[PDB]
Amino acid sequence: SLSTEATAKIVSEFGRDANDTGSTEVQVALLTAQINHLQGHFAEHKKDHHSRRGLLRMVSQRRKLLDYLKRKDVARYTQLIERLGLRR
Amino acid sequence: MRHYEIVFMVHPDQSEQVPGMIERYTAAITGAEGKIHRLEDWGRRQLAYPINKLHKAHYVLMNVEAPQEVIDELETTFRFNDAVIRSMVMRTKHAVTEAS
Amino acid sequence: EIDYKDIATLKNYITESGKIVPSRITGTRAKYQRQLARAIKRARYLSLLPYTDRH
Amino acid sequence: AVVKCKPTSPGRRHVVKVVNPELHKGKPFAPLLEKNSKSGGRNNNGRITTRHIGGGHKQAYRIVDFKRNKDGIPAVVERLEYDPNRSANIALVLYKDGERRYILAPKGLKAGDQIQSGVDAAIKPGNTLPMRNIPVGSTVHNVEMKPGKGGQLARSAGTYVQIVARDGAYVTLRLRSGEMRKVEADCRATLGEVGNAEHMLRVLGKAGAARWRGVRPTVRGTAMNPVDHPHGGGEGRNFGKHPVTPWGVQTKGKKTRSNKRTDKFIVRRRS
Amino acid sequence: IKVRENEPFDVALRRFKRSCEKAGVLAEVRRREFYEKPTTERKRAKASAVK
RNA sequence: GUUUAUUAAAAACACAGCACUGUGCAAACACGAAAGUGGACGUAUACGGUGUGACGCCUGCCCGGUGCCGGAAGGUUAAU
RNA sequence: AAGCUUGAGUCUCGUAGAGGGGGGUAGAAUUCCAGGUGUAGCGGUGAAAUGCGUAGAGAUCUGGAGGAAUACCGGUGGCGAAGGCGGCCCCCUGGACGAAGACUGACGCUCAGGUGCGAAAGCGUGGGGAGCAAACAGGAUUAGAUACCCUGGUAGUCCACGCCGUAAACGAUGUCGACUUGGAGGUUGUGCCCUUGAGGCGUGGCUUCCGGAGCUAACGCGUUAAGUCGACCGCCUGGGGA
Repeated sequence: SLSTEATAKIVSEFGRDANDTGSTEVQVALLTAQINHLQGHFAEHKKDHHSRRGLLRMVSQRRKLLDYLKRKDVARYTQLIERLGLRR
Repeated sequence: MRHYEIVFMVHPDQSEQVPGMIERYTAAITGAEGKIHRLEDWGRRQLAYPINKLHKAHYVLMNVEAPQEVIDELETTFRFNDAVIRSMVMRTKHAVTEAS
Repeated sequence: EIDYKDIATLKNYITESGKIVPSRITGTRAKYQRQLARAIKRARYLSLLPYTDRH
Repeated sequence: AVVKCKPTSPGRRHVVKVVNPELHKGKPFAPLLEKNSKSGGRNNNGRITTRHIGGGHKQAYRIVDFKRNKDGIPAVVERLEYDPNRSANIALVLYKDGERRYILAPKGLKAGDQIQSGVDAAIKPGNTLPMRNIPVGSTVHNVEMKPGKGGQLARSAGTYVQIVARDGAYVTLRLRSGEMRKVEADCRATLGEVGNAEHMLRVLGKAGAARWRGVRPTVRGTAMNPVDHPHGGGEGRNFGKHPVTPWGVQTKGKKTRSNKRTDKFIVRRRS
Repeated sequence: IKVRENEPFDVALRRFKRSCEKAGVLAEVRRREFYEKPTTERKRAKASAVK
C-alpha cells in the first residue's frame, strides 16, 4: 500500500479528465510508485535471492492492468503507455 | 525517527572520565538529529560474565530518539576516542524521559 | 515485561547449575517458555549470566 | 574485470587479460615522469646478475612518492590512472599549495575527494594519520615496516592488511605470507586499501607475448651442456642427482634466510 | 531443587525422583497423547497455584 | 618460433599451462680478492629456481640408501 | 454489446518466527605462537600395539590468534513452495491472515512450451586447512580383516562464487472449486461477555491426535479426506533385458 501523502500526488495527475478516479490508469501509476520502492531497496545491497519475488508479483499485476486497459479504451491506453516508463 | 536505549558497559576504572566521554558523544549526536530522553551513568556495577576480563563495569546510558540512517554510522563517534566497545543501541524495547 | 533484563527474575527460572528449568516444573505455557529461553540466552549477551556456570 | 580472447586466427585461443573502465589510460603527469634506464640484467662488474631479461616494447616510469618529507598538508585526488610499471595502479594527489604527487590507486577508485595529513586529521580512510592515533582493527595498506622509511610491506595489488594487536608503543599486523609482524607504530601507512586484485587471473596465452614485456627464453639445466649448469644433459632421461639451481642450491625445502638482525619484530611465521 | 548445594560436598547425590526422565518431562514419548488427553488423571494444573 | 655457417631442420630446445619450493626486504639470489652494483626505483596477486609441456582424462606405492626439513637427551670429538 | 457484486485483485491496520539480503560480533574445545609448574605416562580394548613421550608426552596455567559449527533451549516448536532455514545486534526486505466499510465491475482459474529455485556429493576459476576424513601408510584382532579398534592423512567440508538440476527432493497427498460429524489440545486474527474467572464465549486462518458416514483388497483416509463432485495440465497398462 501507498501513503496518503503520496497517493494524493498521483491521483491529481492520472485523474484530471474525470472526477471518478477508479480507472486502471491510476491503479498502474500507484503500482509503479511501489515498484519504484521495491526496485530500490536494491542499492544499498543490490544482490538478492528472495525479495525480488515480490517484484515479479508486481510484473503480473502490471501486465494485467495494461491488458485490461487495452481492452477498455484504445486512446486512454495509447496515451498512458507514453506517459510512464513502459516497454523500454 | 526511532527510539534507542544506547547503553554501554564502560571499563570500571574510567568512572571520572565518563563525564567527558559522554559530553564528546552527545556533542556529535544532536547534529545527527537525535533527541535526548534520558542520559545516565551509575558506577560500582557488576557482571556475571567478564568483559575486558572484569566482572565489573560503570554503565553509561544515552537513551534517544534518532534517525535510522545514522545508527551504525554511530560507530564513527565511538571510534572518535575508541575507548569503548559495543554501543548496544537496543531499538524500541523500553523508554523513560528524565525520570518518568 | 517491564524491562526483561531483570536478573533476579531470570535467576528464578534456572537451576543451581544455571540450566533453564523445564516448563512442567513452573507450569509455564510454551508461548512463554520460548520467550523466557530467548530472554535467558540474551542475558548472556548482556553479561548478566554466564553461558555455563562451569566458566 | 577479466576477459578472454576469441579463438579466431591462430594463437588467440588462451589469452586472458584484466580490464577496468573505472580507471583512466593515457600519458602521465610530466613533472613525475622519467624513462628509468635498463641494467640489461648485468652490473658494473661486467657479468650477468639476472635471467629471463632483454628487449621488450617502449615503457617509461611513473614516479611514486613512497618516502615523504612533510605532513599536515590538505589535498584532493585529481586522477585515478593505469600504470604499466605496477600491478596496483596509480593516483594523482593535488595539494592545496599547487603541488602534485603520485600514490598507489586506492581500492574505491574515486576522484575529486579530499584527504588530510598529520595528527589533526580525522579518523577517516586515506588520511595521513599515523598508527599511534588509529584504532586497532583498522585497514592500512603499504604499511611502512619501519617508520620514516616510507612505503614498503603490503603494497602490491589486492592488499589491505589489518592491525590485529597492540603491544605498548607498537602494533602488530597479520600477513598472507603466514607472518605476524610488529611495527614501531609511528608508521603512516595509506590508512586504507589498494585496488585491482584480479592480476593473478591473467593468462598469457602465447609464446611470444612475454617477449614484448622484456622477457627472454631460458633453457632447462638438464638440457644444456654440463659445463654451464650443475644438471647437464645426457644421454636420454639421465638425471642421477639431487635437483639444484644454476648455482648449486637445492630447489626444494632447503632454506636460505640468514639475516639474524631483527627477529624480535617477527612474532609468528607459517601461521 | 535436586543438587542445590554449592561449595562443600560429600557422597553421591545423583539419583533423584521427579523432573528429567518421567514425572513429567523426557522418556515415555511413545505414549504421546498420554501427555495431554488424560487431563485430571495425569495433569493437576489448572491455575491458582504454580500455573 | 629456435638449430649443429658445407651430411640432421626435427618428435629436440623454446612455449601457454602446472606442482613443489625458497624469499619479510638492508629479500632470497647473482658478480666477485671487495666494494659498488644487478634483483628493483619492484616489496608476497612481488621476486628467485627446478622439471614437465598449450587444451581435455588425469596422475598410485617404497623413507632401506643418499640429501633436505626438524630435533635435542645419551656416546665418540678439535683448538684451549 | 451492456448491466450486477458475490469470484478475483486493490485498500483501511498490525504481530510472531531459523523466511530472504548486507554488514558488525563471541566462547568451549582444538591448533599454532610464546613460556612456566612437574615426571612416565598418554589414549584406548574383549584383550593389546603403533604413535606422541623424558629431547618433557598427558595434566595445569598466563598472554595472543585462527577456523568450522553455533552446545543447552531443542520439541505436544516456528517460518517457508520444495530443498530447507537457528546462533547475539542493526539496516533493508519477501510472503501469510481477519472485521466493518470503500473501489473496478468477471478484471478470474488452470496452463503445452516459456521464466524461475538444491539437502548433499562432484566438477570449474581462485582461496583456505583448526576440526573431521574417504584414498594410502603404521599396528592390532583374525583363517584372512580389504571392517570395527588405533597413531597419522589428501581430496572434500568453509569462502568469492559459478555449473548441474541430483535424492528415501518420501510427511508418497498436481493446481482450483464446493457440501458434510463429534471430541481432546495449542496458536493467531477478529468480535463479543449481567466477565464476581485465579478468565469465559462466538467466528475466520494455521494445526496435532482420536473418532462417525462413505471409499479401498487391506492399512486406513476421515471436514486440512483416500467420502462427494465440476475446471485445467501431465502419468499408468508384467517382470528379466531398460
